[PDB]
Amino acid sequence: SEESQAFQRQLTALIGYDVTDVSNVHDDELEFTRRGLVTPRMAEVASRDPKLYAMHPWVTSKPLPEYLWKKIANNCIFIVIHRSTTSQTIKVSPDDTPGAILQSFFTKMDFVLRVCGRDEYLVGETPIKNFQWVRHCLKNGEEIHVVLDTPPDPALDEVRKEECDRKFRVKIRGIDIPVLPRNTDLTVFVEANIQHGQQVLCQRRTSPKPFTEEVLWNVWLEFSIKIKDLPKGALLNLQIYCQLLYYVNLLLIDHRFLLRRGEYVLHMWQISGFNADKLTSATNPDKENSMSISILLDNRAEMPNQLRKQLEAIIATDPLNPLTAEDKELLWHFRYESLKHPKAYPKLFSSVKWGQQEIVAKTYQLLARREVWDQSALDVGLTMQLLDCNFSDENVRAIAVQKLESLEDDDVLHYLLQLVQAVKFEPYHDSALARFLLKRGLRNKRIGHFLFWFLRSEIAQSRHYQQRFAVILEAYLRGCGTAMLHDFTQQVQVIEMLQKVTLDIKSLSAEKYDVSSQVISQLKQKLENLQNSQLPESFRVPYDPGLKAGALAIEKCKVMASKKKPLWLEFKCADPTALSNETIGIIFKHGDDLRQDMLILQILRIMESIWETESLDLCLLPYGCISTGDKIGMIEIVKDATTIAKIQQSTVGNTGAFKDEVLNHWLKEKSPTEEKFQAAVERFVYSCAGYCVATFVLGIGDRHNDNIMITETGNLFHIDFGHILKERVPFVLTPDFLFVMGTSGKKTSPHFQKFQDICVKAYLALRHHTNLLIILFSMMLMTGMPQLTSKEDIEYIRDALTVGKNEEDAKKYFLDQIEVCRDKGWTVQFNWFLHLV
Ligand SMILES: Cc1cc([C@@H](C)Nc2ccccc2C(=O)O)c2nc(N3CCOCC3)cc(=O)n2c1
Repeated sequence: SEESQAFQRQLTALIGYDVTDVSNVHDDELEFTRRGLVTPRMAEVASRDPKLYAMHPWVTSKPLPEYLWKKIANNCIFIVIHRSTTSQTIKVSPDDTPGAILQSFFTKMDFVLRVCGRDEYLVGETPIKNFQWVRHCLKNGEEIHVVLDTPPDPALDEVRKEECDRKFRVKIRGIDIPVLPRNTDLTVFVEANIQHGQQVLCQRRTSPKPFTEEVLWNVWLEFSIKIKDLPKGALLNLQIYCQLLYYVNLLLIDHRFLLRRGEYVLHMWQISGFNADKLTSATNPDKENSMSISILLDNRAEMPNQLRKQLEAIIATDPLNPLTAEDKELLWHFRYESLKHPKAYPKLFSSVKWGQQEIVAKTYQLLARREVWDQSALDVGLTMQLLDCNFSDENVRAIAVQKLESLEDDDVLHYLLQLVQAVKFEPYHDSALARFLLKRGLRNKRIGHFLFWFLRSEIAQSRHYQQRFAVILEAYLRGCGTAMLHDFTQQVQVIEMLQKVTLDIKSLSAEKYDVSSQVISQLKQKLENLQNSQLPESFRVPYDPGLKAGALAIEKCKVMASKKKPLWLEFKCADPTALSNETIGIIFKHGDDLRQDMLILQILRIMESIWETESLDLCLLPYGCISTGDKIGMIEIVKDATTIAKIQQSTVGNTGAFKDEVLNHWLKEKSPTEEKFQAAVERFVYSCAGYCVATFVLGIGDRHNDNIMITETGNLFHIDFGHILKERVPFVLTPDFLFVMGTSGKKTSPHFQKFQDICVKAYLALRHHTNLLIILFSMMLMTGMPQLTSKEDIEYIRDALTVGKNEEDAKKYFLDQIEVCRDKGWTVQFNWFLHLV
């Protein structure tokens, strides 16, 4: 139908890529997947409670922490219910369900409890203590304000219903580049590799022929591998060395479990400055400039003491610890003892010779047991381990996705970005994970909204992965409901408008520190033009979907004084039932790859949760950040917060003569009462402690004081992770923060002891989750950090988390790092001034 011809055009402008376009495919995988995702989509769309879906309640089954129980020592929670002008508080029990509170209001002289200023609803059979918004207010000191109004109409959420034994051979015909002049002429060869998860089964090279705009070889390359022994997921990697220049991959076994046959003219990817993009089945879509390759395909006793100890020692080691042939052969001979240990699964599966039909068959016999694994307690770090680059077998990856299914939505939101990025390591487009991300995305609207923006960030930036993600985004968009589709349409239109403004203002400026009347007057009218008839009355905040934003506070909107020129935007809340007059502030910044900030902030949310398990609150501010396109995106504005450099440049001014007192003076200056300075010193102890631990672990500690911020309420925090991703420091700890602690160079004050206590308590709390942190880090680098990728680049986390060593040797190592910051004082800080200024 014609209505389906415009619907698809809506999906295309939403996705930012055309899913129907067959100009850059050599097979029907993407279309077959588009057709294959209709089943799991409808298996959720036509399976979800329309009432709870429309209301999207945010709940958690996790225990309320020791610190959050300290806020309610009276066993009573106060909730303020509002209708119009009337507002009366209720003495509610922590275990009281929304319905129990609904009747406790009717009795105290059809409707649903909606949050004030937020598109959030406190509904469903859950106690009020087990709500994320309630736990937020209890952590910040806010009162739980709610509106009495009718439930959201599920009719708005309607979905538009749709619908042998011979050795492997490869003939390398030749290579053709239209234009090569950039470097001095040398020789060239092709390296055809048969791989199954970063592991080469065999390698065959061509003879070196001279580098020309067309190099013909016509050589048949016979491999050591037989056609029967080729595993599903086997990826023929074609490489070019002058020393690597061009890579390309072809899935020897296809999506229908068929060996690839025929003539293929593959457009290859170049190298600029191991890597997730290096594994792509997708060809280069820019056929005019790219190098192509022409190829042709026509084809029961138990263990002794010391061995059990040897095996147990192997399972013990961190994910990064490599395995010798001895270790691998050990794991394999004692398969069944290794199967009895779930922590051995990532190591046992790396001991499989996948280029052996017989060994794979034995591996599949082991997977049939699964009893130990299926009954084992879910380990996210072990589940993620089996979903990485080192695992290409579908049935191996399925057991990880099987173990994932148990997660509550809250934990799905916790690991979403890392799971979204893990799709990059999948051999085929349609996968158990891709189907899992889709199911969960349609079951809840919060996962849905964030799944949309995560897929979109990569679609409008990655040529290597735009096509596959696009197929998964369409699948979601084709079942999210008319309302969400309407919402994303607004959001995108607004982001597109505001990115236009950002670049225009970036162009209308020269690198130097200026802020000339011309740029300020232009910015004023630029926004004024879009305010009147371009941007709608209300758009949803992508980083915080609870919040709806209205009109711009033009008089509050600015542009940075320095080289990057990002816009500082401010918006009024679209909700007239809001608790305050607090604006919605956004930063739009071009130059820095905000995908790197996203990953660091998502790990920061993880660390916070890990700390919660050992009842620690490190006052971290993982502010919202979404990458929208190439070297551009949004940043959430943390209210009434200033850079550390600005607090130093106020009393002093553009000098390295950093006076330690200025910081505490600012804290007492911005405090209305003495109690408000006491709460500010408390917030500073945790916030400084958390960010010291968090940064050192992630090896992003040595930072310039301009890239560290602080609030009027004492909460200190790190910023701009994109630009960072000799004399050195492990992290940031200078005498200015130390003065607030109460130390005059050499002192062990009551607040610096508190910091020293917390820091080791937090570092060890993260050591109880070593294998998880190591995986998330290893994955973060492979999927988000191009320059930060090699064996030695990933191996940083081991030394930082002090792998192998005891709690005593760990306690020592971290406090020694605090001392490195104390020995240096301001030496690396002044060095920043020589490079920056
Ligand atoms: C490079 C740069 C710069 C800034 C800010 C501090 N600087 C500005 C950004 C935009 C407009 C004006 C300024 C200003 O320098 O006053 C900045 N602010 C961030 N925010 C984190 C959340 O709290 C609000 C701040 C985050 C970030 O990555 N930033 C990066």
